[PDB]
This record gives sequence, structure tokens and C-alpha cells, in this order.
Amino acid sequence: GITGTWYEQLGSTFIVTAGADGALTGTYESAESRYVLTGRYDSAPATDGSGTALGWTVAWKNNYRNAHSATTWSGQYVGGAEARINTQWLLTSGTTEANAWKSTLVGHDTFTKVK
Amino acid sequence: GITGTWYEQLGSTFIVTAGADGALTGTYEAESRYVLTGRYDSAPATDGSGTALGWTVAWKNNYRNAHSATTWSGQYVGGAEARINTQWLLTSGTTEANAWKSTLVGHDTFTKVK
Amino acid sequence: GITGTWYEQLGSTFIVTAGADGALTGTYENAESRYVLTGRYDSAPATDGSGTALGWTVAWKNNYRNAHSATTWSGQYVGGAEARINTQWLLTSGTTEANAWKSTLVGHDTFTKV
Amino acid sequence: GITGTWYEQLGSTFIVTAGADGALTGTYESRYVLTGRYDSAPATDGSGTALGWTVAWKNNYRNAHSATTWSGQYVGGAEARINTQWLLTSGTTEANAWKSTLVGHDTFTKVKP
Repeated sequence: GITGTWYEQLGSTFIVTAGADGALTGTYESAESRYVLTGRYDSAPATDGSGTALGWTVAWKNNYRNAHSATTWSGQYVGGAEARINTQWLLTSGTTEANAWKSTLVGHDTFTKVK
Repeated sequence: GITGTWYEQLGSTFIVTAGADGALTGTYEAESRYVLTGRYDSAPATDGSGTALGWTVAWKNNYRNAHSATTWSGQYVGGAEARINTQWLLTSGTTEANAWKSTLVGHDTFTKVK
Repeated sequence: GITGTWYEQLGSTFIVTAGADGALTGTYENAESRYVLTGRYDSAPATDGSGTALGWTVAWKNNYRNAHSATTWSGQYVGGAEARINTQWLLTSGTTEANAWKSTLVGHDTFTKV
Repeated sequence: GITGTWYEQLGSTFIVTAGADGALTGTYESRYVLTGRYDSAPATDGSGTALGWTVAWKNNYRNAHSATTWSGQYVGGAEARINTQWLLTSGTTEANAWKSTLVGHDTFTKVKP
């Protein structure tokens, strides 16, 4: 299903394990560039062709690096021969109160099972 | 600092534990109880910046399932009033044709008071 | 309700005229910090107590400066005592293909008449 | 290269004129009035051209009590395109304001897919 390796549009890779309990655990790779991922997903989705909702978070700190920022992906898994996870993300960095207005970026990413 | 009980600027409540190397665990509020999990910057800057964090809640518990998930992205702020300022994304499972309307966006502030 | 001067929580200011077929025109703000705004709003909202949908755009260029960016605000007008415009915004900066992933900030602002 | 007729991946069409002073005027497709701004003097460094516009979903046939704003940048190239992120807000009561806004992304090209 979701368990496995996913490739994003521009290079990044993640390995995720989708637990029976609805937990998402894995690693995201931008080892200097490997980071822990953690999330949740709908473990009892609809079969009417709806995708499966999920989200996950990466804090960009590891034993070598720290960008003082975090990304959260919200989106959905669509199975099939053309399996994909379509997401929108929010990147939030630590800032002072005075730069909190410019603290968050928004984007989107598509992950597929090959590439 | 992050560990403890927080209240939403409307009325929800969440209980968090922050693990020494960046894990966020706890629950977002009986039938209204859901698991949350996330990560945080466990070695933030010392310049007065806040602490970047995120978490996810999938809206399924042993009683209900909305077929959707929400992620909060933000930062913890130490001050007179410690706060967590977030922006959030709620994605619902949809067929492909309705994907364009699958995701809500909003923001929220949590405080330990109230 | 919308025509007039609005102040955002952060110090900035905008003067708008809401025309009769949904046009929004005005300036966002000394001269060096004034910029043209243009937008649209629902000139016939429901009367169920719902807010009035609107939006507008500002590119950050004037005769004196050019940040090579633009902001869009999407939100609603809520009249009455504390009349307010509640918005979410996107700021996009022109980037090369390579930095496009970090081209768009998101946030929120609330405008009041005082 | 902004002036012209553009196509979005889901079939939507927008006709727009880019004027002298950074104004954007046109129609989104029945049809809805659009207006926006663009950077009339972009960087030389191969950066894209920042831009944005708005549509309120009311015309003479219907009104959805909503508005969408697209924020993005134009990239010339052998196949020009406009990459955008968008927010769609509906009028709602206070109690429902929390779900009043949708967020998405849209790519327009001068060729119809």
C-alpha cells in the first residue's frame, strides 16, 4: 500500500512504514541528509475510489545538521498502477516575533513509486 | 516547555509530550479523542527565535472516522505567555475529480492558559 | 461597509473603493511605500449572517522600488461593531527554476476600521 | 508573454491582458471577470515574473459567494507557463469560518492539454 519507498518530483526520497494502528514512521532523505519522519494516516479508508488521507512531519535536525525548521505534509494516497501521494506542505522555520510574518512557506509535492 | 496541556483559540485541547530527541506524542481532544504524532527542533537557536515544530492527527479513532487528516506546522514561543502559533492543512480523501477541493488551510494559536 | 480605510494588525494600511460591479481598487501603504491594489468582491452576498467574499492583489513595485514580488489576500469581510476583514495571503517572489520551491510564503492578517 | 490565452491542467481557460503599468485584466472561464497585478520590470537574472489575480465567482448567471486568488510567476522559455498557488474563500458565518478557505496550485500553459 503506502509502505515502501517514494520518490518526489525533484530528488528527495522517503521510506515509510504504515502501521496497522494508523502510524507512519520512516526516514526522509534530502546520512548527513537523512531525517526522521513521523505521521498518521486513515487505516480504514473508503473503497469508493477516494484516496487515503495522511500527513507527516520532518524536523530538519539530525546528528550532523539543524536547519531550525520543520515541514509538514498533508495529502493523500491514490493506489493503482499509477500510485501517487499528492501533497501540500508547510515549511516553518524558527524566527523572532518580528519575522514571524515571513516564517512559513507553502508548496506542493507529488511522490511516486518509481524514479 | 512544549510538554503539557494546550488549548486552541476556539475550544480544542491537546496534551503533548516532547521526547529528548525531537519526538512529539500525545492526544488531541472520549469519542473526541485522537492520537497525534510529530517532531520538533530539539536544539533551537539561542537568538530569541522560536522552536519549529509540526504534528499530524488522522481523524480516526475507535469510534469515528472522517477520512481526513490535519497537519499543523509552526513554532513554540517562550514568553510571558508561552504560545504555539501554527498554520494548518486539513486534507480529506476525495476521488481524483474532486481533488482540487480536498484541502483546507487555516491557522491557530495555542496557550497553556485557558 | 468595505469602502474606506483599513488597518492591519502589523502597522500597514489600505484604502479601498468597492465599486458596484464587484471591483476593488485602492492603494496599500510616504510615497515610496505606496502601491496599487486591485481586486474583486461578492457584490451580492447572502443575508444569513455569512461574510462577504473578496480578494485582492498587490505587486511590490512602484515608481521608486521593485521587490519583484506580489501578494494576494483571500478572505472575507465581516461587518457590524468590530467590522473586520479576515484574510489568508500568499506572497510570491520571482525566482529561477531552481529556487521555485521556496518562492511562496503563506500567512494571515486581520484588518479593522480602527 | 503574459498577454494571451492560457489553459490550466483541469480545462479552465483564462484570457488576460498585461498592461503598461503592471495591470492584469481579463476573463476566467460561464465567464468571470478577473483582475490582478504583475511585476512590469522583472529581474534580468533569469528570474520569473511575479504576478497575481483575483476572481469573484459572481456574474449575471450565478453567484457562489466565493473568491479565489492566484499567486505565482510567469516563466518564458520554449514553452511558457504560469505556476500558481491559490486560495479559495467562501462567505460563512463566524462558527464556520474555520473551514472557509481551500488551498491549491494551478499551472497554466499557452497550449491546451
